[PDB]
Amino acid sequence: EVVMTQSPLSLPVSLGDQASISCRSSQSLVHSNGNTYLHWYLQKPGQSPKLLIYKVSNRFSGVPDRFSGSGSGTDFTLKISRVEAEDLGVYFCSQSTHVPPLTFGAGTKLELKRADAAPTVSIFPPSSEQLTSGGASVVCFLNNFYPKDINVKWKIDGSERQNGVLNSWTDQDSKDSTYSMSSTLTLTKDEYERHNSYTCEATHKTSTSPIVKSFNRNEC
Amino acid sequence: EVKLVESRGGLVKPGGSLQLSCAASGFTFSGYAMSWFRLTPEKRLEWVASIYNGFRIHYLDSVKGRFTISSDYARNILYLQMSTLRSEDTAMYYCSRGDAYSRYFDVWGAGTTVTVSAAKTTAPSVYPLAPVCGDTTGSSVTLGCLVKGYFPEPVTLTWNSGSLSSGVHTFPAVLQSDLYTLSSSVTVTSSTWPSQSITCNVAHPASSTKVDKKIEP
Ligand SMILES: N[C@]1(C(=O)c2ccccc2)[C@@H]2CC[C@@H](C2)[C@H]1c1ccccc1
Ligand SMILES: [O-]
Repeated sequence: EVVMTQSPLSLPVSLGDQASISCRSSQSLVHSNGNTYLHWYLQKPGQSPKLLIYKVSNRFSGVPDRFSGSGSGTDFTLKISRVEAEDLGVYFCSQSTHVPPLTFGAGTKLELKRADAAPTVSIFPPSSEQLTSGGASVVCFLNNFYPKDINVKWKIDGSERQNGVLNSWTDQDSKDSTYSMSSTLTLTKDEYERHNSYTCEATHKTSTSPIVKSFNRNEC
Repeated sequence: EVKLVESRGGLVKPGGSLQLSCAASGFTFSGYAMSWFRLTPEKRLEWVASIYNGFRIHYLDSVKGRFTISSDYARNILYLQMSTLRSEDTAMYYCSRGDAYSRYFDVWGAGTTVTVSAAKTTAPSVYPLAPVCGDTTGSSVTLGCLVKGYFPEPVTLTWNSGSLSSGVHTFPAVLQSDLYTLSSSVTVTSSTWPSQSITCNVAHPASSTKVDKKIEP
């Protein structure tokens, strides 16, 4: 199995900018027949993959000339001369020289750049309704931040809590280009009533120290 | 035009079986390496299998002995018989025609959802998320809605029956205890709430349920 490594995993650009995506294989993709079966595909949300470039540098019919491919052997590059909104999505390189199996890179998400933005953090205690059912989920939203990289940490009575945390992230907002995150700490009602201080902390490049939000159960 | 018409996907229990198919429209399989691919929940694009001219048949290791790819070159219909289905098989499947000469895939069928789970249809519990004391202040306030323990996807969620569309963030569902859980937040000026009402509306077609939850202090 040939492993395809793409870099970067995320490529933020501004409309009108040039974009360059790299793909490298664990072995030369030059077939014994002389051809190099390296191709580039683009997949948008809720859509099937679309062929852009085949055999390294052959642009497929209908594909704008803004896209061009190059490279040889083990290293390849997909270039976009002038990024347009329609180009946003996930780009995958694929090799079909050494098969089976056909393999693809993990993909490079082309996204938009914008000014940095600190996340707005909000914490929420378990609801009366959920508690009546025996469950206790504490929710924390980290909204409208940029860049997309962020980390959340939960603490119960001051101590770090890793178990029972589930996270979800939105795709880049189509209107303001920011990102948002939802983190939920689920415990049993029993465990929730055993402690009192609940905290969620966000670490983001817009602050040296984490943004902290907390509450005490017995206060509601 | 030229396209691939995909069949419906489906929900199956582990160890179960299911067959997907795609009909050619505007072309013939003759000369092409008809194949199946899948986008996993983790968002990785994987090749599953291919069949070229009846005998050149190939499979991804993980599915050898469970999935069978076949083709009706007379009717021009591609099949993927999935048996001994595992949870890891859950994904969006696509059929595509591969050029045997250049080895690329130009025509693709629309994605077909296949879910492997033991779960049974379950309506979600909708919990209101009210701000903690001392945070209902500020120029703006954020309210939330937790939609927990439903199956299968999806659910549709709105705020104030759609009147509140701006400042909303409804997150992708995640699995936990084999059931889905999703959340949504809405931010409004501190003036609006609580004096004015804010309600979370959740529809789950699979169970014919529609739940509304008012966010109260
Ligand atoms: N070996 C082939 C095949 O069917 C194939 C398909 C998938 C995996 C391994 C092999 C046949 C002969 C030339 C073409 C068609 C090639 C091929 C490779 C990769 C993609 C498309 C077609
Ligand atoms: O083959």
